[PDB]
Parts: sequence; C-alpha cells; structure tokens
Amino acid sequence: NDETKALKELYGPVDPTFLHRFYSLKAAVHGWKMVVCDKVRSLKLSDNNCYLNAVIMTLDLLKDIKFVIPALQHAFMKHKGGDSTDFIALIMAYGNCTFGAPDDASRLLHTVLAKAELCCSARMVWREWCNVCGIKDVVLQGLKACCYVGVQTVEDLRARMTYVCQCGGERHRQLVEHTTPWLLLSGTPNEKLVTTSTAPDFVAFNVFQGIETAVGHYVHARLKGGLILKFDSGTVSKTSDWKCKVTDVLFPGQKYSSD
Amino acid sequence: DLTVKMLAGNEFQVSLSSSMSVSELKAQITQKIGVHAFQQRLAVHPSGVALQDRVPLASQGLGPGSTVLLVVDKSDEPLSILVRNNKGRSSTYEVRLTQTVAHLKQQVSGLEGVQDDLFWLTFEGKPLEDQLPLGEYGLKPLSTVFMNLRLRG
Ligand SMILES: [Zn+2]
Repeated sequence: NDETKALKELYGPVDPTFLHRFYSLKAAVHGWKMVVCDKVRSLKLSDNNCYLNAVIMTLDLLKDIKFVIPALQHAFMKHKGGDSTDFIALIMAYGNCTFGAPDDASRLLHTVLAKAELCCSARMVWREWCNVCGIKDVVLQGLKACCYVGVQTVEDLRARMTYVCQCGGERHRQLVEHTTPWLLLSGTPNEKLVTTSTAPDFVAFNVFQGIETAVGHYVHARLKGGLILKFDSGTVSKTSDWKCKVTDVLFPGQKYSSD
Repeated sequence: DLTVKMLAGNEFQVSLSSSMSVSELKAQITQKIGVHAFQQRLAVHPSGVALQDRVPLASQGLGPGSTVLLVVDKSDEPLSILVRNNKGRSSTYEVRLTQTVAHLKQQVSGLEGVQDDLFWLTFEGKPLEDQLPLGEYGLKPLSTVFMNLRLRG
C-alpha cells in the first residue's frame, strides 16, 4: 500500500525489525551529548559509545559526501545543524548495533559509507593482468574510489596485489591512476609510531586501545597545529608523538598516476 | 517519468526524471520488482543497444518520452570462491551469485566456528553488505573474500 511504499522510499529496503530498532535507539540515545572540544564536536562517552565517537568524527571530516537514503541524508543534515540524535540512532540501526554494547568503528564506518555517494569527481584506475588471460584496465568512480579496507598506507594501496585468476593461474592488479578529494584507508589494529616533528601524510586516524580479543576503547585523532589531537569521547588532549594501534587512516586528496 | 517493458508481458513506469542513475534506475527496478541489479539487462526500445556506463542518461535516451526493455538473466549456476580468514587461511566454498552475503557468512561461520555477526567480509577493499547478493560484488570463480573480525570497543 501507500504507507509501505513511502517507508520504502524513506528508509530504502530494510528488514522487518528495522523500524522498531530505529525508534527504540532514538529513544535510548536521547540523553547522549555532542560536546565542543577545540571547536569541534565529539560524542561524550556513555554506554560504550566510543566507537560511535570515532565513526561520527571521521564522517565529519569527509567533504562532499551525501547519503542516497533520504532519511539518512535528513538525519545527517540535522546532525550538521547540531541535532545528532536521529543520525546516531539511524546509523546504529543500519549497523545492527545494540545500545550499550561495544562495537567495531571501521565496520560501522564503511557500512555507513556504502549508503553514501560523492558530490564531486573521483576515480581509480586499476590494471589487472594474467600471463594467460591478458591485460584489462578497471575504472572505478565516485565514493568507491575514495575508500579501501585492507591496507593502511598509500604505498600499500599502490603496490602490486596478487590473487587467483578465473582461469586458475595467478592474477595481478595494481593502481595506475588515482584522483580523489580524500582517501580513507582502514585495516585491523596496527601498531604505528605517529610523530609530528614532520607532518605525517595523513590528516586524521582512529586508534584501538587494548587487546583485540577483549573489549577495547576507541580514540579519534586529528593532526593539527603541529600536534596530535586526541579526542577521547568528549574530551581532547594533545601530544607530539604517540605509539598506538591505528585502525582507520584519513589522507588528503589524491592525484597520482603510473606510467 | 519513463517506462520499462518485460516479458510478462506487462510493464510499469519508472516514476522519475530525477536522481537519474542507471543504477538507481536499476535500484528503482530492484525495489519496484524485487530484482537484483546484477541480473538486469537493459536495452533502449527498440534499438537493442544495451547502454554505456557514465551518467544519466543520454547518450541515447532521455525524458518521460522514451522506453527501455528489461530482461532478467536468471543464471545462478554454482561457482567456487575463496574466503581467507583472520590468520590468512583460504578455504574453498561453493556459492551462487544469487545467495546473499549473509548466506555466505553462514557457510563461513560454519567452517570457521565464529558467530556470523562476530565478523564481516570485504572484497577487493570493499565491504560486503549482508542483505545484498554475492553477484552485486562481481564475484568470480576463485575470487578471494576477506574475513575481518568484528572488534569491540
Ligand atoms: Zn587467467
């Protein structure tokens, strides 16, 4: 009927529990606050929501994104206008997150971005080849050219990758052209020593603290004013050097080609 | 406000000269007729030419004043793919492009001994969404899917 069609337009294809979960999360996260730290908003720690601090503060760095699901875009707009409750509950709902339960910031971040599109240009070109099957270029446009799960440095992104071809032989692919407004790389928690004597090539990153087989804690970090800013769920401190397990790394616009 | 023909042989209209994405068209088709984009074969009526990939839309078709044809490729023949796990072990699986990501996860959860919602999958850098079919991701014979643990923080 008309009502079912409208919910479909509004939230897109969702499971039968979705609307109940959304509305319950909406009520449940009503008390959460977005607090201003160093002139930016951070999600105040509550009910194990640190992974949402990471996700929210990362999205806020991603220029020219827009959500293709209308309720999500509206909530996103409201969030930017300073009322974040809807956006938070909605991403929890799309993420199948449970209130008060700890979760995975990278899984959520890329689940959310899968519903988004880019309002500007972006392009990857990959060269793939097989000794038997030959060579083909693969072009990729928009938001998908701006994210990669599986590596955390640009050089690992640009390295030759080996896998198995359709034909049974080994196949290779490798990035040979890349133009983006930004670049989000994500991987498993990975120990890096981050220093600011020389400005790192990335502009922000997220950190998992603790053993990965237990419940840890997330911090969102930004490189600013020659320093590292650590946004720990509503609070912010500053350091120069930091040995930490990095998860998501955000880089600036890419502009690369390989002859 | 377009319109698309099938072999029912019935039709219906895409209620939009808007948004415009061939894919959204597909998705429009997807959610209008419950048919997965990767099985959709589009061709402008009646010049059976079956379209570019770039932006909406013409090229060779535009406005409420045209029509396009839709045939569904009903092929879900089995194929073998790989899923490589947390430690770097790849195990073969028989699948159909028609099964959901969630279904493949049930398989993997089976062979790995990890609750299906305690991990997530990627293919060539991209995350696989539970509700979508394997065919959405251009999975090929012997494609390698990666298993990532769902951390808790
Ligand atoms: Zn080959």
